[PDB]
Amino acid sequence: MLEKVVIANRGEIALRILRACKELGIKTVAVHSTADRDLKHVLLADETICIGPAPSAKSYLNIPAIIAAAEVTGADAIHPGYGFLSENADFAEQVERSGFTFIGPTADVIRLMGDKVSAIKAMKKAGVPCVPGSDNDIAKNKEIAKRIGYPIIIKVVRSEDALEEMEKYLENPRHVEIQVLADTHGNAVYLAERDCSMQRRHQKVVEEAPAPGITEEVRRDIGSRCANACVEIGYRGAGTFEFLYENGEFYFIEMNTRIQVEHPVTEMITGVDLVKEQLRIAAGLPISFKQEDIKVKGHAMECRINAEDPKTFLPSPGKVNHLHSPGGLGVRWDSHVYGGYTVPPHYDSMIAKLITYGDTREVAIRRMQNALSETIIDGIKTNIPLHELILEDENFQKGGTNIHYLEKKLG
Amino acid sequence: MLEKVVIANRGEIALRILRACKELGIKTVAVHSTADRDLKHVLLADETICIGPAPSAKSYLNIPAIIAAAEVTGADAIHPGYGFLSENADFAEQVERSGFTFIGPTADVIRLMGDKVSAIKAMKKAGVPCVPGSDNDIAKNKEIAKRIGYPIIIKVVRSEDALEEMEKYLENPRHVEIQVLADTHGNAVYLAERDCSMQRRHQKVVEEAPAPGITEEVRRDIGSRCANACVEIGYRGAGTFEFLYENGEFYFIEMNTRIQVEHPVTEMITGVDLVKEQLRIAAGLPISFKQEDIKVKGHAMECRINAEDPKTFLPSPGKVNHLHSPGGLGVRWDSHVYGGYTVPPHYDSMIAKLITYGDTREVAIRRMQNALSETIIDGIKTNIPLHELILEDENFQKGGTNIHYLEKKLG
Repeated sequence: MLEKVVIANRGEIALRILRACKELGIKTVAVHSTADRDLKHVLLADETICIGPAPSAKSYLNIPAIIAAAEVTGADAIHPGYGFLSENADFAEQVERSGFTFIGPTADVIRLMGDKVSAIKAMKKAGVPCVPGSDNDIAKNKEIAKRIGYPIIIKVVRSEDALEEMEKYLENPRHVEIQVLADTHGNAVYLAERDCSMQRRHQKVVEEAPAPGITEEVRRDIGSRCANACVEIGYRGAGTFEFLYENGEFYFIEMNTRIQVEHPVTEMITGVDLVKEQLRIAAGLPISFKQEDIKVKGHAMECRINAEDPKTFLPSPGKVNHLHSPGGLGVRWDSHVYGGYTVPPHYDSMIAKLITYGDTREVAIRRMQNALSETIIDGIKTNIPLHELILEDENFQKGGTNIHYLEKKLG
Repeated sequence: MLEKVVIANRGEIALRILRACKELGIKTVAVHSTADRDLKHVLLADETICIGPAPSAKSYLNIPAIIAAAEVTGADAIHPGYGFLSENADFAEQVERSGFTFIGPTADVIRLMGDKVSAIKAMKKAGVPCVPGSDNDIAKNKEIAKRIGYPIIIKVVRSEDALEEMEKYLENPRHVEIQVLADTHGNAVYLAERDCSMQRRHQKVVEEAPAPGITEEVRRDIGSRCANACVEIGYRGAGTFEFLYENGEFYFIEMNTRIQVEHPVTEMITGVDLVKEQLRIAAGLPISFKQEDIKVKGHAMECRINAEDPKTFLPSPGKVNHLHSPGGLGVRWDSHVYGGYTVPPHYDSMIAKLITYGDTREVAIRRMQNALSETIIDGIKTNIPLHELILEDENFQKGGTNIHYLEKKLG
């Protein structure tokens, strides 16, 4: 089975992956750019290989160099984390053709769900609810616009005298997404859902689980459709079905065929280790539990702590002169940052994920607020003040705010 | 109810208490010595009051100064943490006589269980199993020694020709202790048990929960005896019944009428917040759950990280130039220490409690091992190397090692 894994990523997720590997007794190979020699996980890894200069294009997206790292170290498998090459089918193809195990889905499946149109077709076939849509003549597309109902969106049109160069545009939906696992033994489970509606420019800021308002009955319906879809398309590994959720109905928008940034909130409420399940599934093992073993308990929240100006959102690279990370009951800290570490300019601005858990949503929120106040990151700016503004927002406290709320609120 | 609490303690437990207070919206008053002005919880507290110079005798054991802090701030209650004045009945008496709520048991009960002899009498009456014992004439005490069976121990005698100036001496018992809560509504629950057998000079080093080998059936018997004992003696608050456990039988040795250092392992396996329950019980509320709501899930471990030489055990006070604390799934960090903090000489050597949780004992242990390797405390010596030696000990990994094992092993 898996004895040595190349961690084809960086920052917090690479550390997350390294931790799962070490727990399972799996040797680690940290591939890194010249700028990431000081990454925590690189310093912790069993073997390190520099795969290029600082720019992503030349390092973490360098398909030949990463595969060569797998070859010279005699690794068995490659974990792509999220972002970078994790949903690149050519990379997954290349990895399997070179005789290594890609920790994720098969290339064919990545490519199927890598194209918005062919994804939606596969989902509709599978019985997963989709945005009503078109499924270049004037009267025709005026007819389909009319059937679907304005406003629509060519890929936003609000009237038919402006139909120009579809599917239903939902004005005020939430972002509710379903976590799944599928294995090579024909099993597929759903691990409740996450609400990630607090976004700026479609980039998530705060996530939570479960999603407020979602009953178990609704959870089992939309969840089982997602599990069956996994089986129909021959899915393998961890994945997320993302939906727009409005007036009680779900509408598919994307499957992330990979682990997601916000996976920890789901871990907290179900007791599942999603990265370990990834590794076990990749090695050929079945999912370590059955659907009936999964019971949502309590509530969890995640704040993405970024090195950026909290109003301006301009990155804030630099040396962290002092880090103090929070702790105590119900507080989890996923971060590669350490006192004296320099946050580089070349990649994303995420420096930590602060995750809280409580027996209720109210407790998870208060716990997040107290954890944030204890947190100190000196030397650079962070978005902690933004998190604090969100958490004390009366509408957020009520719950169920839609995907446009944050931008609206910041005005 | 409780609106303002004086935290009559320091270091990690004072921070633990402050966190629980803040979650409940309770104002905090940090009483501190002149040496503890820089304690994390002091820096976080709503109000601070210096109660004396560095020596404990003059500050944290200064009964009049602590009560005066409660008075001038208009506090409602005083939480004594563990150690210091937490099991001092005169202090509890004084606190209640001055009109403040003591967060713990009544004075009369503290004093009852504050005397080994009267404690054992109350336990025997209650139906809690005790060490067979005497319950100054020669032939008499030779007779009782004979009844009890050598070896015995005057408070160690192995033969009767050496009977000189009792109870059964257990050669190789484990330390297994039962967590309880009792409230002012007549309820008392038990929260499974902890094994704290890894000790040096009777000072605990590693704790775990549940205790290996203990069946649920055995748990319910010894647990329910402990709960009933609570009711019989009119117990209030959190408390622990400590037992020596050998060849399948429990023998009472002490009740700690207070919160315990190692409470977090129990929190991890039951989902209970023990410090919050303390505060709620003190305010007059019932325990927030029933016995039937408590189900042991998974396994947890705690390592007491001390500023001391790992072989020599001599304290190692000094400036922490760099702290890096571990995290990730199943890792909890309870500590007041921060980068740049100076560990003083005047108090205990504990600087952090590293707590791990997993679905099994094996996972909790591996998780602890990985967390310890990530942990960096530069500028002073710690006992981390000792923890690492314990965790990789084949006997510890099997589980069930007795209270003498650690000292034996270190030879």
